[PDB]
Amino acid sequence: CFEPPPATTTQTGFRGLSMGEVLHPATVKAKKERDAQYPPALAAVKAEGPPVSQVYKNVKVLGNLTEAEFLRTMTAITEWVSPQEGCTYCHDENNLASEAKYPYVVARRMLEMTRAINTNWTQHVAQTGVTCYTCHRGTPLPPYVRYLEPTLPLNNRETPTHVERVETRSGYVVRLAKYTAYSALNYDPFTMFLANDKRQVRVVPQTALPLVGVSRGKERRPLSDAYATFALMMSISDSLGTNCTFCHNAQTFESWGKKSTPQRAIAWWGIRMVRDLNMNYLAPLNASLPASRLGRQGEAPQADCRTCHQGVTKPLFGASRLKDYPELGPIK
Amino acid sequence: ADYQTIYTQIQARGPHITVSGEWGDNDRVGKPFYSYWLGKIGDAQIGPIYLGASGIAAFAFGSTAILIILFNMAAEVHFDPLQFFRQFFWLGLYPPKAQYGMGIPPLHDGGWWLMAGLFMTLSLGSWWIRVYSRARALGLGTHIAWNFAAAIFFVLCIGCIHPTLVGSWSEGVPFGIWPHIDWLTAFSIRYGNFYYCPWHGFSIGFAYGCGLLFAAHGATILAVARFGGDREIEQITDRGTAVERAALFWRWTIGFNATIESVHRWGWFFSLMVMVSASVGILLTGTFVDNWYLWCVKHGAAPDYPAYLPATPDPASLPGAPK
Amino acid sequence: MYHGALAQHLDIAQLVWYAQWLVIWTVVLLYLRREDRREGYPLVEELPYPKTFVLPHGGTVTVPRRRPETRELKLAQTDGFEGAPLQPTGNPLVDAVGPASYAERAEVVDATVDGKAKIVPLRVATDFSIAEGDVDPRGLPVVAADGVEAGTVTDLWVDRSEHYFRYLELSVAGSARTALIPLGFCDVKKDKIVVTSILSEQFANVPRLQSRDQITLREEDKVSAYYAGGLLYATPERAESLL
Amino acid sequence: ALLSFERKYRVRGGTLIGGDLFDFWVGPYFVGFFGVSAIFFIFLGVSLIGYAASQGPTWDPFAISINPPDLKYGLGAAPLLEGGFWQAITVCALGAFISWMLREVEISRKLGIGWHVPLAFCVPIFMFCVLQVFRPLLLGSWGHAFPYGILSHLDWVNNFGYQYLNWHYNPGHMSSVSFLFVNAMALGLHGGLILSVANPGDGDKVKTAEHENQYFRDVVGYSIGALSIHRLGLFLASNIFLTGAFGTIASGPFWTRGWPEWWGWWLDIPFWS
Ligand code: BCB
Ligand code: BCB
Ligand code: BCB
Ligand SMILES: C/C=C1\c2cc3[nH]c4c(c3C)C(=O)[C@H](C(=O)OC)c4c3nc(cc4[nH]c(cc(n2)[C@@H]1C)c(C(C)=O)c4C)[C@@H](C)[C@@H]3CCC(=O)OC/C=C(\C)CCC[C@H](C)CCC[C@H](C)CCCC(C)C
Ligand SMILES: CC(C)=CCC/C(C)=C/CC/C(C)=C/CC/C(C)=C/CC/C(C)=C/CC/C(C)=C/CC/C(C)=C/CC1=C(C)C(=O)c2ccccc2C1=O
Ligand code: HEC
Ligand code: HEC
Ligand code: HEC
Ligand code: HEC
Ligand SMILES: [Fe+2]
Repeated sequence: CFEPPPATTTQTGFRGLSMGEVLHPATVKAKKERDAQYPPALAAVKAEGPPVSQVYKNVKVLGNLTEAEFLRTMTAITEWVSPQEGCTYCHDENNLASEAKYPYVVARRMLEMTRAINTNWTQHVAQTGVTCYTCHRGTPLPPYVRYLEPTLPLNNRETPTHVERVETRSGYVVRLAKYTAYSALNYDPFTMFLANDKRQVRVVPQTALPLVGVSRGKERRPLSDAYATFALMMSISDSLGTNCTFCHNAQTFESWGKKSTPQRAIAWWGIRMVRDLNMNYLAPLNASLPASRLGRQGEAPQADCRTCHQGVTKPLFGASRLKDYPELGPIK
Repeated sequence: ADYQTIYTQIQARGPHITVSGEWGDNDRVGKPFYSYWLGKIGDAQIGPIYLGASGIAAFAFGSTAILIILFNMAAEVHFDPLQFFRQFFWLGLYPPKAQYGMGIPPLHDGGWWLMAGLFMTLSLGSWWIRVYSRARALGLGTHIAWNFAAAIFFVLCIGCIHPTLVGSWSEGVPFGIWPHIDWLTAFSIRYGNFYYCPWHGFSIGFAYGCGLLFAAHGATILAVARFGGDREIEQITDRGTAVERAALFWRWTIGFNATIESVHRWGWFFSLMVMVSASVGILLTGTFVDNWYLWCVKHGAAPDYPAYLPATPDPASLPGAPK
Repeated sequence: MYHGALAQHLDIAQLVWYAQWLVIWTVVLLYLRREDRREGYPLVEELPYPKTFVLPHGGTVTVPRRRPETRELKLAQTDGFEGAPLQPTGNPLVDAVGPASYAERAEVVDATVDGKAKIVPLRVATDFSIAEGDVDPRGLPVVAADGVEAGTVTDLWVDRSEHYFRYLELSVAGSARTALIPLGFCDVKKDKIVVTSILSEQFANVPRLQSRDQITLREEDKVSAYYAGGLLYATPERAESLL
Repeated sequence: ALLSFERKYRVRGGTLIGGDLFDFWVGPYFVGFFGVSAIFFIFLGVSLIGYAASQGPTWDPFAISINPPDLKYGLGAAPLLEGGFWQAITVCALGAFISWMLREVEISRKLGIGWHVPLAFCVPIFMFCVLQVFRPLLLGSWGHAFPYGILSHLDWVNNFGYQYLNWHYNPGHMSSVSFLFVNAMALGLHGGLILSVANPGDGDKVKTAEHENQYFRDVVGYSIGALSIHRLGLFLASNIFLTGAFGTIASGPFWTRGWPEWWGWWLDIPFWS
């Protein structure tokens, strides 16, 4: 029912606006130990040697790396994605140049995706960047993924009840609710706003008065749009383990400048980056994945803000392996 | 320290009194009873109630609405009774999500809502005829009914008048516990922070005043209960030391005072105005004002604070940034 | 072009804002505050046209009241200051001044809807009774501020209009008379009645009633006021500061 | 200078401290010691607001705001300009409030009436201490208190709310808000009933206490009674804050998450999960 004091509070607005984070120190810690599990960077290796495009047979992405650097990349990959299963999870045990198992072809596209994130999205990921670990956390299937309908629990390493299961229609509202910070908001903000770029998040007018020609009748955006945008924000808030005042001055949610924080602009690239991963990298993987991984509409698992952030404003508290593994990005 | 104003020490029990109305004395139903515990902090007599055509009507249309709302709620949890008890607060019956202008929306997308809303209006319309008629019958003024009508008017404002004026049913309030509460934020955000609508401000100031006035008034009567202050009708027609000490309490405290009749006019007004202010603010929203915050920024009202964190440009304006 | 914008730099919402402020202050200053001046006006030592109340049981009454007699008030000036307090000349309880003051109410009995006497004892109210579970005070001793037994409860007086007990009738011991007291001044116990408002000796001087089985509005005030006057006038200590 | 019935009640005594020295009237107002300590705390309160307002960018009463310090100052004294003024104003406000409350006790004793109004005035004062003193004490800084502006204090309430995502789901709030609604509903009824009995219209006779009862018996099948409603009205008003205070003071010191999630305790019970 309740959480014992003290609380940990910061300030993001002008004194006396009640803007800032509210954190429970023990929870902040329960996350910190879980994000610390991050495997340390494998010791740097011999730079000299022939490229693996010549050395090996079936290298379509990492060809400009020397063999010594190439196997270090593979080991690192193995730590982050399938450390229980070892190399054999993607590879034919006898033939390492064969594409028999699907995690191989999927991993090459993942390799291409991870390099895209670090290279074409520094507006969001900055110098921290991402690795295979940011999402996977040591399992082939990342803990937090999204289908074209809400599913439970949010952590797919946990067993759902019959009610929590997607076949059971009677838990739909609850499935919906837990994705929107326990609200009754009757909108799936993932499939609406993050699954593609078809919808517009902003709903507030930027004029004091109603503009003629869009203010009456069928010319109007339905009020539902306001509900749905709110839904997305509850989801964004719960995903990063924060609140509205981290990015907005509630006085006016619509206004930038002094009324917004730098984090809001970073969040703005977040929406663009998530959309890009879903449309161009993640959703097309449905053809390459077996049905047991797919959703009820034949879709592949896609990512949201939680996938990387997992309850934290910085994924893994700004832990980076960018310099240590340069082959994963940026690419000049 | 008067214990009578905390609770009735010794209770009286007498025969039941029946004031005769000009009609419908036959329409009283039920044998009254007495609760010892209730009679400690109120009057012990419970019942009887009056029936009448306007009473039944409100119960008929009110039940029909309710049965519709409950049915669509039960529907929402695929008719699972355990999942009905559990998820009830989150369940609702919604206005259309899709825009159909003013045209009657599909039963699956707001039709059942509009029909449940019509029967609620009929129920509300009926009960008012009962609050009004029961006053005329007993030779009383219609003060209660006009305060009730103001409250009905506000409900009609947010229920059907505003959706009509802006031309979208989607704007109306969902039926449900959390759902109707969720509308409040949807509505505020869409029209740019209700804190900057002046009529919200007025409405709050009257609601806040209603707290003040009733706290103050109630405490005043209790303070003079020893002189029979609670017998207000005969204190108006024949001034007693009770309302003298009451009037002087305020005149020495705040410098001006009311009479025992007029403080019920101060409270009747302040109550009515909560709803009138509220009604006007809604009526102006969507029709004539689109963003109350920017409406305040225009007429130079909105306060300004310096930047704690650095001024953040809208990234959708930066060169070569996506849509 | 916008909806609601008018000439110059003026919009509809701006106009209704003013009309709102005017409506309020109209009613506040020109109505509600005039209704406040129907009692105790005009001042002594912007008026409304007098209001006539057509009474439930015959007759009419116009407010404010003007009594064909002004009652002499036994109070002396403390200082020459305009708003200086007044110090009692005689015995402030029997004179009835300050917290002991009574309003000049009509010397008529309060009436029930059908026309019977509203405030009556239980000896008349034969269809009235004390609820099972409650303490029947009839016969318990009445103990005052000094801890002295001042009398014995003899009857209760019930408000027949609301079915609510309003007075306790007690005999004042050794003084062969009865006195009424508001239940507000009575801490009802199982074994006794505690009355802290007045001392044991003062009970003899409680205002007497003209008739044994009924009480006028003015009498109801005289009695009620008496005990409340005691809250300041019982001992000489009850007037001075506490610290 | 006096009401036609005022002279008799203007007697000396009733004072808590001061005796004869403070016991007098200035116009209709009663003074006493607590009136002296009031006017002092008010005068010192308004004189400092204006000194901070002159140093501010504006003099437009809607925009003006005297804000508390940043969170780094904690429970220590802040620079007068950078939050110090706010701290000085609080002491004055509280000094004037309590003074005003006790002054009403002096007036009640003299009038020989109960101390119900000054007792009912405490509940507002308590809610003011909840927001300005007790909660900032539980969170570590005075920077958590609301600013003294006409429109700016709304902006504080706004942000405070959204810090917990949807404050409507706050169970202390729901309780508080319901009382606000029912007490404004109740007042309209009590005001409306009394007026209807005394002002029946046309040439109709004034009605009785039995008429009052029969009306609410007819309409809602129950009547509370003449005294009872004034007790209920104090209870209904007093519970806007008395319950609300619990939903305010839990937000932060006793609960950090969003308020909707708190209803997880209900939703997440294993046997219907
Ligand atoms: C958590 C809750 C907060 C809150 C949320 C709130 C909201 C949402 C809204 C208000 C509004 C208002 N609030 Mg605020 N409030 C106010 C006063 C005000 C008024 C400016 C205004 C009208 C309310 C009203 O009529 O009440 C009833 C009292 C009546 C009718 C008696 C008359 C009082 C008089 C109008 C008050 C004037 C105060 C002046 C600033 C003068 C100050 C003294 C000077 C001389 C130093 C005071 C004095 C305090 C204190 C001391 O704590 C306070 C605390 C809070 N308000 C809490 C911090 N308030 C309304 C507004 O529109 O503000 C712009 C409004 O919409
Ligand atoms: C993000 C959330 C915001 C918001 C959104 C909001 C909206 C959208 C609207 C308000 C409105 C109002 N807000 Mg507000 N608000 C208020 C208080 C208020 C009220 C004074 C006022 C009118 C509401 C009312 O009294 O209806 C209670 C009374 C009602 C609903 C009448 C009921 C009577 C009815 C005839 C009886 C029906 C009952 C039947 C028996 C039921 C039977 C039906 C069956 C069939 C199911 C306070 C005190 C605060 C503070 C302290 O912050 C605040 C902040 C906010 N509000 C936030 C800024 N508010 C209203 C307003 O004034 O707008 C201009 C309004 O429309
Ligand atoms: C985003 C905004 C949310 C929000 C944020 C919010 C917060 C953070 C808090 C509240 C609180 C409250 N909210 Mg609100 N809220 C409310 C209503 C309420 C109140 C019932 C309740 C308590 C107000 C209070 O403490 O006053 C305080 C007023 C005081 C103490 C008055 C001070 C009196 C002073 C001693 C006298 C003043 C003296 C003057 C200087 C004298 C003037 C002199 C002149 C005449 C010359 C409604 C009806 C709604 C609707 C309809 O939506 C709503 C929505 C919201 N609230 C939004 C969801 N609300 C409070 C609560 O209880 O939370 C559970 C609270 O802490
Ligand atoms: C159930 C509880 C309810 C309730 C109850 C009762 N209410 C009472 C009594 C009862 C019983 C009386 O005894 C007493 C009184 O006699 O009234 C006629 C009183 C009073 N309730 C007032 C205001 C009031 N009630 C509010 C709320 C409720 N009341 C709730 C709802 C609100 C809200 C909510 O906004 C307000 C503004 C004053 C008029 C009066 C004392 C002023 C004072 O003590 O004078 C002396 C003080 C001054 C004249 C000014 C002080 C200047 C200081 C030093 C500097 C100012 C700083 C300040 C903090 C600036 C902030 C403003 C900013 C946010 C914008
Ligand atoms: C000149 C000078 C410095 C003198 C020194 C003496 C001195 C200490 C003076 C005090 C100075 C100060 C600070 C004065 C300001 C006084 C104040 C606080 C005024 C605020 C008044 C306000 C706005 C109140 C809002 C409440 C409100 C709606 C009131 C209007 C309705 C009224 C009059 C309610 C009072 C009232 C109530 C509540 C009853 O129940 C009742 C029952 C039976 C009979 C009469 C009454 C009655 O008059
Ligand atoms: C899935 C996530 C993989 C795991 C775990 C490991 N490897 Fe891998 N392998 C994978 C890909 C996507 C590729 C091609 C990369 C590209 O840029 O196209 C490879 C390739 C190799 C090779 C080269 C074989 C050849 O083409 O001739 C070698 C030698 C290799 N991988 C080794 C290796 C080892 C030793 C691993 C365990 C520690 C390991 N890989 C893990 C996909 C995945
Ligand atoms: C930062 C990480 C944010 C937090 C925390 C919240 N929101 Fe937000 N919001 C954010 C961005 C980047 C955007 C713009 C999205 C775009 O693609 O343009 C928004 C937008 C809104 C809006 C709409 C404003 C408009 O221009 O119309 C609203 C009304 C809004 N946000 C509200 C809101 C609420 C209530 C939040 C708490 C749950 C919240 N936001 C959190 C970034 C961030
Ligand atoms: C993984 C690929 C990510 C996804 C999906 C999203 N974000 Fe993210 N974000 C990511 C990294 C590696 C970082 C750290 C960069 C840094 O500044 O150190 C961030 C950072 C943010 C921040 C700023 C945090 C702060 O300044 O303290 C915000 C506000 C943020 N991210 C929001 C956000 C949102 C709203 C997203 C969904 C639309 C989202 N991120 C997705 C990596 C990833
Ligand atoms: C977050 C976004 C990332 C990042 C940074 C990487 N991957 Fe992936 N991954 C992600 C999703 C949403 C999915 C679909 C769900 C699934 O199929 O598990 C995947 C999938 C894979 C798989 C297939 C696992 C399986 O189902 O058998 C593999 C083998 C894989 N990803 C590997 C991988 C590598 C090597 C990465 C770094 C270069 C990498 N991922 C990054 C989400 C994300
Ligand atoms: Fe009253």
